[PDB]
Amino acid sequence: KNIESLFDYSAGQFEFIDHLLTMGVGVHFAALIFFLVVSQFVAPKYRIATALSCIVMVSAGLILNSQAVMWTDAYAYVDGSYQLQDLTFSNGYRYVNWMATIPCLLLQLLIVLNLKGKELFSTATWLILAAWGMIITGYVGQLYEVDDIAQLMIWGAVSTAFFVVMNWIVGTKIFKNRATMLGGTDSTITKVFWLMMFAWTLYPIAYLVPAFMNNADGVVLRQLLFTIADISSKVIYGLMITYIAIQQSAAAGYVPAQQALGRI
Ligand SMILES: *C\C=C(C)/C=C/C=C(C)/C=C/C1=C(C)CCCC1(C)C
Ligand SMILES: CCCCCCCC/C=C\CCCCCCCC(=O)O
Ligand SMILES: CCCCCCCC/C=C\CCCCCCCC(=O)O
Ligand SMILES: [Cl-]
Ligand SMILES: [Cl-]
Repeated sequence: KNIESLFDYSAGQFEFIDHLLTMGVGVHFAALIFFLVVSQFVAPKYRIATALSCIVMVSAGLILNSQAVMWTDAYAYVDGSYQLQDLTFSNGYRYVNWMATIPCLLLQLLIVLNLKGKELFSTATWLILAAWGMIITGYVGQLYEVDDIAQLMIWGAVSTAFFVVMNWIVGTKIFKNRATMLGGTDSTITKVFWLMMFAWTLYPIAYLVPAFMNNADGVVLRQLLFTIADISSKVIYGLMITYIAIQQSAAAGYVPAQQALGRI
């Protein structure tokens, strides 16, 4: 049902996808340890933001590790190339977590934006329904990434509609709550928004490879496209969200944040 199952892979393509995925686990899980140790320097009101990154980290990494083992389970070197065996590989598992890490990333965004109470809950609900819409329509579309390209685009189209609306909610909330943010992070939060827009656009592009490059190299380009999109939407966005939390913590009087920031 997926383009990965259509081709045999050179040893170079197979080894490179395996190393991509394994490199991914390493980063997600090495970042994991960073978000853990620095959480003590984050004020109570922001510490959930760092913790959500830990959840994102382990959510992504467990998936990535699962994909790497499934990659090696599904193919074997036969007659000079890596060929599909009795198990299959697919990316659909990667949408399911997206269902999960995105609430979390939106939520740590909203926390450092100093949203609170009912506006936090009402904003989070709308975002999660809209991010969820993007993901699930997108997921139905790549189900047809072999059998029905026309239904690829239409679902991709529907998902893309959801995408635009979420980034409208996210954008509106950043620029209206820019003013509440402490220690100069009002300048920082706008870079975050643009960082997010870059790596979140990488995924549709990845989604569309079967339509414009339906061959084994396009299978590689996806997994490459996925790796950058993830490193940036999870790991780098995490780190940036964390610097904001610590900086606002220091500006709010949290002495462990003032000391950690001063230590460097
Ligand atoms: C792991 C974290 C994040 C933020 C991943 C996000 C994924 C997307 C923004 C992908 C969206 C899609 C679009 C807009 C249209 C086709 C279907 C996709 C799911 C690939
Ligand atoms: C900031 C995002 C970081 C992404 C790091 C991804 C690592 C990949 C680096 C470049 C790969 C270039 C090597 C070419 C692959 C050879 C493909 C083949 O064997 O046919
Ligand atoms: C298993 C994969 C092989 C590579 C091993 C993992 C290497 C991890 C590489 C560097 C991690 C960089 C992520 C940032 C760590 C937090 C500290 C910081 O940069 O602020
Ligand atoms: Cl506090
Ligand atoms: Cl994830």
